[PDB]
Amino acid sequence: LNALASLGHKGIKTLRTFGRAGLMLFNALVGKPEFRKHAPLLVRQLYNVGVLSMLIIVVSGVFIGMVLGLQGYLVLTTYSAETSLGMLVALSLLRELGPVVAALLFAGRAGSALTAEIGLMRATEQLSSMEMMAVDPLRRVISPRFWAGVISLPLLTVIFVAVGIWGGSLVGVSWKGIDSGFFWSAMQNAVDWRMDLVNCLIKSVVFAITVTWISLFNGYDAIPTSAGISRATTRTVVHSSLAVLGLDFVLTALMFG
Amino acid sequence: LNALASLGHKGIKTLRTFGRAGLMLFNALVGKPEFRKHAPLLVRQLYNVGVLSMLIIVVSGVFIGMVLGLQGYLVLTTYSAETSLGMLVALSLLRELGPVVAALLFAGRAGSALTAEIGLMRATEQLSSMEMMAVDPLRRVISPRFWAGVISLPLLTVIFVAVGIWGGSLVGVSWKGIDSGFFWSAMQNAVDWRMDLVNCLIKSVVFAITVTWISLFNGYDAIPTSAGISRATTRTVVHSSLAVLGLDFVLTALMFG
Amino acid sequence: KKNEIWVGIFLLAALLAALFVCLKAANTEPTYTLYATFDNIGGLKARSPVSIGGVVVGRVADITLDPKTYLPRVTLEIEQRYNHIPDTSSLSIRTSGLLGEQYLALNVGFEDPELGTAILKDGDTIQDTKSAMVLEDLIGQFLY
Amino acid sequence: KKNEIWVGIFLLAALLAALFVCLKAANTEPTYTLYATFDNIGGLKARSPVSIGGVVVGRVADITLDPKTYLPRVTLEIEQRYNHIPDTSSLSIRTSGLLGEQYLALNVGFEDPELGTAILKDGDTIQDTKSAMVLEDLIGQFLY
Amino acid sequence: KKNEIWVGIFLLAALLAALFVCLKAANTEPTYTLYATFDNIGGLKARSPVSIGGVVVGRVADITLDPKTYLPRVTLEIEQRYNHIPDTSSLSIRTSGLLGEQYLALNVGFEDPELGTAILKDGDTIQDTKSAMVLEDLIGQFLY
Amino acid sequence: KKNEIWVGIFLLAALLAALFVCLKAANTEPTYTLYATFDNIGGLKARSPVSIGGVVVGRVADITLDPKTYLPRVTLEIEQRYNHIPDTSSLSIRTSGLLGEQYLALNVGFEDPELGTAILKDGDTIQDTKSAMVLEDLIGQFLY
Repeated sequence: LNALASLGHKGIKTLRTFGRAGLMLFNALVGKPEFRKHAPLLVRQLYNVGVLSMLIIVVSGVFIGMVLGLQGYLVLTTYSAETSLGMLVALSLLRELGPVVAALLFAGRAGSALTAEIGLMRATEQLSSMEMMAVDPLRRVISPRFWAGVISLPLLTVIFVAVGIWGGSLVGVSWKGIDSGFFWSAMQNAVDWRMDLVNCLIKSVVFAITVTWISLFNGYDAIPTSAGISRATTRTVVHSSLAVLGLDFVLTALMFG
Repeated sequence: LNALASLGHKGIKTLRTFGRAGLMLFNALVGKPEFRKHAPLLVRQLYNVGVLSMLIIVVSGVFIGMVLGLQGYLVLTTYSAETSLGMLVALSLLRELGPVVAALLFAGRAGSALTAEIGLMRATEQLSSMEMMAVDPLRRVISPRFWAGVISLPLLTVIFVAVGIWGGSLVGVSWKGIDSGFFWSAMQNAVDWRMDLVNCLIKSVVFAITVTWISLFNGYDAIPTSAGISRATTRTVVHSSLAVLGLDFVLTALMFG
Repeated sequence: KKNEIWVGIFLLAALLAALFVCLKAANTEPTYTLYATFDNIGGLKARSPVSIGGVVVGRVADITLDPKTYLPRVTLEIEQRYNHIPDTSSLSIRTSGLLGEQYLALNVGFEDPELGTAILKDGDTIQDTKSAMVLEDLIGQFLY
Repeated sequence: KKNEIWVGIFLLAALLAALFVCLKAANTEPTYTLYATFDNIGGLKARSPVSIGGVVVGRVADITLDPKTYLPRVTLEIEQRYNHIPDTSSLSIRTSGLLGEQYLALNVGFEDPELGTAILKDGDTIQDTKSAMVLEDLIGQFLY
Repeated sequence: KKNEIWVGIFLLAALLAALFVCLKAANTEPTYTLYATFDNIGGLKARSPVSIGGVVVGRVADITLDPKTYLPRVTLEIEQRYNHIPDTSSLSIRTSGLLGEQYLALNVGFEDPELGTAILKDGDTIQDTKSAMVLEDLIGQFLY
Repeated sequence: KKNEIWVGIFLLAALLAALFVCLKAANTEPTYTLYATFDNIGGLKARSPVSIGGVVVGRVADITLDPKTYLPRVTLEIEQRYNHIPDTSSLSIRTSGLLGEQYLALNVGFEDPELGTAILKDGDTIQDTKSAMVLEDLIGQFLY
């Protein structure tokens, strides 16, 4: 009974949750178009999701590029190998630390702010009065928030990389006196356009669809009580950033193995 | 006029915000004690803040320990220096990547969940009906949430480190076949108890007081409207994790320079 | 409802198929195994490759020691295509580079096969080996 | 309006940062293929640089082994701009420094011939090779 | 409940069927102690290996120094899978690595023994031990 | 009791993990100071080890150069447990491997006297030293 049925009870309830989240997105994207009422609304959500998150990625992009330059130099300088520091900074970022750490910092700021907003909008009766005015809430609220999230992440990755590469080029070339020509020339013929640059672009788009979907669904199907929204915000950061670290292992076994 | 007075207007308003946040904490902590009504409430908030955040730190602790083992091995193995891999994994974590990356993942999950909760509690009239029942909201809501946040971070750091060190000991010793004795013996006499272990404990406590204070204040003095809580949640993750990366540079110039 | 079950099955079946065709397209050996008895295999491992010339013809499988006379024994794995190797060939333990991996080099020993050479098959022996070098015996030979 | 300027900067700051990666961090002609049989390639993998003088003129396509002779044949791939290479030329596998990877180094033949020289083209075979070296038998000659 | 039975049956089975199947494709030991007395242990420390040829058979637990003679005294821990080693065996500190870390190679005293030479047991002493070498004296021998 | 149990696992797994860091990467006795005058210390820092045979007995404290007769003077700090050192002993500055650190080396005396020599104690000047070797005159020896 209890070990047998209650695991059947509590696993079927997950099969409704996957079905409630799929039916939400099909009714949000696949719709009757409007290109001069959603396009002013896309500029607002491209500002809210992206632009306010641009300060946290610039400042935390320089830092993680620096500590791979500091701790990368001190362990390499005994063998007189500091002219291969750029092959460590600009390959940790372009392969793994770029698409992943810029995803966990996106699911934190933008992932919680979308779930705590549509959750509180549902509790302060602004989704019941909007749908009782012949205005679709899945086309007004969810639809310009999905497209502004699948756009803001692959652009925030290349700002995280290009200051991380420059951040390692500040303690390499300038602070610790590695040569200005041997540093960059050893980085250039180790980075290929197909294996290291496009395969970072493919990683960011898959993480953008994943993070934005879980962030809007947990803020739509949330209990509107006090702790209902506080444990839908926790449910966003954990579930959508385990699917980053779960999909990254699958993708890094396919694109680099 | 406009360039002169409006920067005086909008800078004085920050001097009230620093004063509103200081007066909040003095009235929350400094109070008339109660050790059998706050102690059952501390166990709830130690569960909500800490235990639900323990899965995101374990899984993301193994990953960042692995990529410093993968990209640390491939750049070191040409000089036959792979027996000094542990001095790179267990010194990136114990010095910088431990107290900082486990702080940005704390300000994401626990930092937003505290601000989106006390914000929505204020908007659904549960802080006005609590203070009109001779029950102090700064001693019931803020006070067991501050002490359960200054405790859950220095314990979540040493779980982030001890799986990051083990994560680099999985691709070092087991997967890439570095020797089981030369790996650990080169890590042991490079880690000192005063410079690398206590100075990681001091870093985590300072980040715990900083993150928890900003997370409760932005969820107390928030506008209770729809976008008032969504831009107090954004204001939490940006401001409290710039004070991580701002205090880290000051502390790493004092404890390691 | 009934819409929320036929979609949740279809969304889980689509995702699990997409991962289990991605892992199968990201992750078989027509070989035969030989053995050899060395003296010093210093630096070899359980996966170091065996090679003719410089091209890889297989991979060492086991490194199990012989516990009667304490000489280390290896269990090679030569792929099926390079069958006709004489019984009298060679072996060696060389270093790929100057400091690299110790790869177990080969040498197809053909001198002038008039009368007939034995050809190795599943589970034979190599009787001619050449153990690795050690830095102390070289300095012991140079500085004395 | 104030959130339209800040989107117009955000699309520019990602355009200026995708231009720094593609230029400061990363700086396909028709090619004709040639064949050669060494005796011992050192560490030549696939897509390893061929060089005349020190500038790279091509890579190595295939590395596969000879059946019933077991001597390695390489498959070079040189661009169709250096068409006038004389077939008195010689290859020699050289390392790149002291701990470098490996490369192949072509030397053209200068003779000023009067008997009708040669021309290398598609499907030709560059003989007159030189195999790589091995550090085990460098010190073996150094000792005795 | 019969409808809520198989949803928990096949889920908890295939989460535990994958648990055993990921267990087998992933995957301490009784040892015994020995002693020695060297003169110059260079970079030898605790946990440095003890290898009979090329296969690791032990570690070094403690490396403490004797009083009133001031010669070091290592404490090996050879695995109990190997016990046939005669008392006439030798020990020598070789040199792996490049920063100065050192291991112990164990040349056995296999001389086809003439009386049943004493096999080692818990807490005995190997007396034929060649101490490690330092390159600050090899250069001194080389160039006065 | 789902809350009160899962908090107890949190204060346990943060102690199982803090034991891991402290027992893996961490595996104060009274001393007595000794002095020695050199000619050229190579790379002797502060808190650089002293070794009798290869076991560390103490560290270097100060590195001060003597005015008016410029020759570097070290300030050793040897633990007050190895008190039985005779005053005929030597020092030498060595290094661990090739690419290592300049540590030190203390060599005790075996000369079995009868006249009665001395013993080392707090504040004593160890003469009969030997300064570090410089690279640029080693190549000056080998070439001239």
